[PDB]
Amino acid sequence: TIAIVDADATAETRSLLSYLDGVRGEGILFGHQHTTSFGLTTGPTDGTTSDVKNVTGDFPAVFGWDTLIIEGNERPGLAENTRDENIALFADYIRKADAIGGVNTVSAHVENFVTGGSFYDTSGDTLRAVLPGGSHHAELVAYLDDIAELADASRRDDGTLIPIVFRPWHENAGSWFWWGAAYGSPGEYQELYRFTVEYLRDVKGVSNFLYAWGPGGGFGGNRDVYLRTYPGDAFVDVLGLDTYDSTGSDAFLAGLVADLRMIAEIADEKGKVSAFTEFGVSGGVGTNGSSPAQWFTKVLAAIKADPVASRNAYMETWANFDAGQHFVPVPGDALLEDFQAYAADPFTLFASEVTGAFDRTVAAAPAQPVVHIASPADGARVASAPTTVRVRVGGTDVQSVTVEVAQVVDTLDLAYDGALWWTAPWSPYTVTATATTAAGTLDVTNEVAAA
Ligand SMILES: OC[C@H]1O[C@@H](O[C@H]2[C@H](O)[C@H](O)[C@H](O[C@H]3[C@H](O)[C@H](O)[C@H](O)O[C@@H]3CO)O[C@@H]2CO)[C@@H](O)[C@@H](O)[C@@H]1O
Ligand SMILES: C[As](C)(=O)[O-]
Repeated sequence: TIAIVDADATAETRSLLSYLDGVRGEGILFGHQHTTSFGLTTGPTDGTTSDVKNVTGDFPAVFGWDTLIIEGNERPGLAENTRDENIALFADYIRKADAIGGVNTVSAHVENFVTGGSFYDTSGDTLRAVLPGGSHHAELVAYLDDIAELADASRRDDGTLIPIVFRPWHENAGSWFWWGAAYGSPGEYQELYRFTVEYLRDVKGVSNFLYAWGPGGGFGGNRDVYLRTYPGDAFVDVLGLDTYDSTGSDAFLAGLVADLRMIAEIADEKGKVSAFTEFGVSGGVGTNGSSPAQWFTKVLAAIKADPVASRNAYMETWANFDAGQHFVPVPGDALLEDFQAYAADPFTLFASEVTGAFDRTVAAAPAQPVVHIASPADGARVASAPTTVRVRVGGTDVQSVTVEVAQVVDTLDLAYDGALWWTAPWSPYTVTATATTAAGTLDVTNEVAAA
């Protein structure tokens, strides 16, 4: 019995969460983004060749992907293709990866619905326009639906659902993405993540997803800051950390070891998994990147040297798009030899070293009851116009749900919308939801503001 966000996950899925946690401290799986769809020594990709495979002799233990594929921006996705065809290619690649014997992970550099721009376009107030009751909520819904398609298409020839570690809205601590810190409060972010998990799990029925959350990096091991964004235990399976450096300095390494041992502790206390979700030399290790001396081994040495910092399930460096930008060395790059040294290290696990990750027999503890106010989210500013207060109570049968706007200015009696939320009209500081549930009385409080 293990704690998994989706209490109804498939056998293999639960098996993976079980594997990923047991592996911590024993060996770290090396992952590579677009490892068989983007290469420099492979030639035209097709989902079977990989630069890692060509320089190290084995595929990474983890294959990384991104929703950009569906968008048609990252192969095998193609601009021409309809999203429905790209989804088919993505699933095919996910199949070949699993066939190779690897573990699949997926990130989402979601397009800026509001402006038509990319994830790097941080204008349009897209974060808030996408949240429950948002002016572009439907767009996000539509996007998540395509993600549900992908979840379902990811099956073995026997029809068995391939487990996928979903890592949505990453690095929100920074502001280089429209869903970052400068565009929403910790609370607004949380509702964004939570609605994501609930829509896919509860509304779409996905059952082969382990949800991952990684705010960023460079926390100096500060639990407080790190967690400020945490969606909460009933929404996260994997606690991540994203950190790139290009100095190999001891200072860098010290900080990295601090963040790694932190997430590891939080993970242990919470009975969840922790991993180095993203890592690598800044700007890559190619033409436009940098070749810090023995960077790869210096980092491994740093990770192993610490008993706690090493209790992280995997570490994935980024894509090998081209010469200027690629994170895994190829003939000609200075770090090529060091990266091989790192691969040959007994502590780094690769595809062929992965065994007993899906055939395990584990039970998912019962989903824990939870209740949050989807709107208005915590730390959000409320408009004078009438708005709908929506509460979500999960993991138990709800008899009733009440809300109290204090400052007590109002008292609302909510009603289930038959699909996800308990709602009610509110024509405007403290919104407190109380739900009389089968698991007892659950209450929650969001704090907002008028204009
Ligand atoms: O423009 C045509 C060119 O597009 C390439 O694919 C792009 C992606 O569409 C996307 O822009 C991606 O963004 C990267 C970003 O550059 C950086 O690496 C960041 O760390 O991660 C994001 C996404 O993971 O960059 C790639 C390539 O740079 C590809 O389809 C080319 O074949 C095509 O000609
Ligand atoms: C490589 As990135 C933009 O996901 O940190």
